[PDB]
Amino acid sequence: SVLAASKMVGAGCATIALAGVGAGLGVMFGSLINGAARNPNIAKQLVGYALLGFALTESIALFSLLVVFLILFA
Amino acid sequence: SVLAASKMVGAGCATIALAGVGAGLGVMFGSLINGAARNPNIAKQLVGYALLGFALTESIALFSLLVVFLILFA
Amino acid sequence: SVLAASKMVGAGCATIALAGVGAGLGVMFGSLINGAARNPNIAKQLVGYALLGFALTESIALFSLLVVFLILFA
Amino acid sequence: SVLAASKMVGAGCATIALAGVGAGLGVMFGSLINGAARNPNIAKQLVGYALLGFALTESIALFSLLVVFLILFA
Amino acid sequence: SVLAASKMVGAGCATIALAGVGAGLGVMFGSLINGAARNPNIAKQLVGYALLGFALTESIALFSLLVVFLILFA
Amino acid sequence: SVLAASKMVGAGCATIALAGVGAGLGVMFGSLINGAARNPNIAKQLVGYALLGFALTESIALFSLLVVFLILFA
Amino acid sequence: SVLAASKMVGAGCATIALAGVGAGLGVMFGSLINGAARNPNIAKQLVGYALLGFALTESIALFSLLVVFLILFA
Amino acid sequence: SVLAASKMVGAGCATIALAGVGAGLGVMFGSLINGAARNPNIAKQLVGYALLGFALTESIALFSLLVVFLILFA
Amino acid sequence: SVLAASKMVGAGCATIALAGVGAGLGVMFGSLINGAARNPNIAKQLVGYALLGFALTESIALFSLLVVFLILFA
Amino acid sequence: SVLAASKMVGAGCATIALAGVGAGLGVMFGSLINGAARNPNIAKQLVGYALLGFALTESIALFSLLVVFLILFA
Amino acid sequence: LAIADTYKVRVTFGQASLIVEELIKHNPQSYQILFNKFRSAISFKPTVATILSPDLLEKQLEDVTGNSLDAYDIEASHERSDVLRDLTEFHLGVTLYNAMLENNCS
Amino acid sequence: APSGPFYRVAGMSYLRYSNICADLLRNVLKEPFKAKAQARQAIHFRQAPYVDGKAGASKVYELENGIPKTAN
Repeated sequence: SVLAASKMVGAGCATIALAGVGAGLGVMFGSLINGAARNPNIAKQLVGYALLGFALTESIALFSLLVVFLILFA
Repeated sequence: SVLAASKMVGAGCATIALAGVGAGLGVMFGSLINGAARNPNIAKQLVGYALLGFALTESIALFSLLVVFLILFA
Repeated sequence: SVLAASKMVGAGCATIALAGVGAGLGVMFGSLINGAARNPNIAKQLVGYALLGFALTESIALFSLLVVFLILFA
Repeated sequence: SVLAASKMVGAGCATIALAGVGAGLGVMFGSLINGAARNPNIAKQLVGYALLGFALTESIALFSLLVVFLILFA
Repeated sequence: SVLAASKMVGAGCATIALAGVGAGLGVMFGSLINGAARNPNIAKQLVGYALLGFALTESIALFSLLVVFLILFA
Repeated sequence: SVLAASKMVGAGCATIALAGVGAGLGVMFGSLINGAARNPNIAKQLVGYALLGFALTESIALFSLLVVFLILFA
Repeated sequence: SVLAASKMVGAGCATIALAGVGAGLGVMFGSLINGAARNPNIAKQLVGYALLGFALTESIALFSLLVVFLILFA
Repeated sequence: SVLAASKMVGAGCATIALAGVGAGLGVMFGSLINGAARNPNIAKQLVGYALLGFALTESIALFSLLVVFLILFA
Repeated sequence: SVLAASKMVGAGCATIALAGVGAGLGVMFGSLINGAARNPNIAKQLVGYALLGFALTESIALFSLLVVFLILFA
Repeated sequence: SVLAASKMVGAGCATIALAGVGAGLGVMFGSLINGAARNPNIAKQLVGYALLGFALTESIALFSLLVVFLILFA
Repeated sequence: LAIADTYKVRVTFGQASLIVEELIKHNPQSYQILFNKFRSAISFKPTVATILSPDLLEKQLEDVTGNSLDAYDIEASHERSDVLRDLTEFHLGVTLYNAMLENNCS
Repeated sequence: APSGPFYRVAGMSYLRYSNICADLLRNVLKEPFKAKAQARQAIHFRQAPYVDGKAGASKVYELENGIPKTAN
């Protein structure tokens, strides 16, 4: 059964792309700590930019994760 | 059924390009938080630069998902 | 057992996603020590953004082991 | 038909070249927001160098897509 | 036993997860040095952040060695 | 013909060299934006220095496209 | 013996963790040089913090080589 | 021709070393656009060190292209 | 002849850990030139920090080359 | 056959450690330019720091190429 | 130390800078300047103007529930103790130049 | 010995550095304006160390073109 053997190794290397999203999403949450250390008077505004950005890069963490479920179940 | 095997391995490696856009989106969304912490009165223009950059960085993320569908379902 | 053998080489390919999400954690918990040294009046509120970001970048890490629960045991 | 299988695994490994331009485009759009927050009076001029920077990083993203379509369909 | 040989070839490539964990951990300890170099008085508090983030960045290493002990010994 | 089948895998894994050169571009084209936000009196002279960089970094993008065209038909 | 042939191709990819461990290790002694140039008085306390982070970043490098030995010699 | 099939897949796989030298001269040329904009006093002198930096970072390129122009033809 | 052939491909896939140890060592040697530009009167003490940090960054590279010689020659 | 075929594959994966040496040389020689733009009177004294690091980073661009001849010619 | 013949031609900032520098030959924790401030042509209220030394005593008085200086993001080339050294000497040179202009027309 | 900027590591204060950059900027104005800025360039005073309460040496300053650029 080499086709089912091809889907476990394929979707497994497909979800390597969560590493670059996890590296990017930590830079943005790192700039949230560093940016709110400059002026905390916009710190509750800046978390509105971090959680806006968290949604838009974990978009891509589900874009790749779509393909992992597009491989394993289709 | 070895052509139908490599279409789900060649689609796995194809979406590791999404690691790069997830790294680039988090730098830019971190660059707006550090950017809007400098002078937050130009911040509603800088989100106009962020979601211009989120638009074009995700475009090559959809060049790669186009190629992911072209190996999977074409 | 060639189906179940591929379920372990695919599970090792999925575990590389936990590399880059540790890089985003070292970047973010690096930015806590830079930020809390800049403005140590915010030294614990910046933990409130670090553990908020650590819990939302381990949103990606718990997604990565969700695949490792999906190719190992399914 | 091991050749027709061979082009899928080649072309998916060909479009991992979109990872670096996807991380290159995020830094280039990130230094725009870091450039427009420092000097906002020339902010709409800096997009004039950023869009020259966008078209010349996706110059390579088409050069990878030169090879992706040269494997899949040629 | 292709399966028993697959408990090695997967568990080796599962342990590239300690690459990005170590590359992050040198950043966050690297920001302890700069964070202590800026403010040398509160350097005994910032090591209570650089060890706090170490136990939270080994959280992912205790999720990768969770996996290499679910392949080699499970 | 496993040669012409390995011809597709070798040329596809060759052009991952286009990832890193495109990542170097956005750092070079980001500091083009950043260098001209910090000295706009030489804002078009740095574009000469940037395209002097762009004239030499795509040498890698034409040292690597030769070896792709040395696998494909040579 | 493919059982032993997978032990040597598995343990080879097991030590790519040492790429990222050495990457953070240069970054940590990169900020030790930089941070001692900021505060030359506290520069030997930073040596106490450099080897502090060196032992704890190598702790996962000595977690990696045991897994290289848990493939080959286990 | 399993010997002839492998001497192109290793030939292409070696060229990914030229990716990192592409992000090398990209950050090296980006450090002159930052360097000469900091002071255009030595804007002519600094190109001497970037072009000294250019040829000696290519020293890696023709050493990576040493074996690429070796295993293809020896 | 699989045990003599896999120990070559496992050896080349083992010495990729000389990438990140070169990326880290290039940061630390670049941070030495930066650290002399901050404080030139301390300069040959930080060279004592670089070469000590070079020999401790090379604690990775001889641990990874240990793996390269052990599977070529256990 | 497979032995003399795997020596063409293991030699290709062996020299991709040069990607970090070419990226390490890029952040170092660029840091020469950033260090000499700031403290330009010791600009001749800093290339006596850069080439010392260039020869001591090259070691790894030799030590990987000593593995690439122990794969081909051993 | 005795400075005299200051008001002979005119008082400049470069002249007040060299008077400031010799107050930095001594390395105190503070400076006190005593001068007559020219409010009007009638009242000359004597002023005490004081300047603290940067990382010796100026940073220490700012440590009020943390620090009051950490709100500012230092855009210097070197770190905060070197920008405060340049800033205190620039504070000493203008407080002294204003002192011998207020006192010259008082 | 010292740590700081390029003027601070050479034994030059900030006031001596920043007056030099004000010295050299005054010279490159128009002579309608350079002669006006020539007035604030002159330094004339005398300092005297007083060791005992009674006596000491004295050091007269007569520079008309700005601060001493030389090492003092």
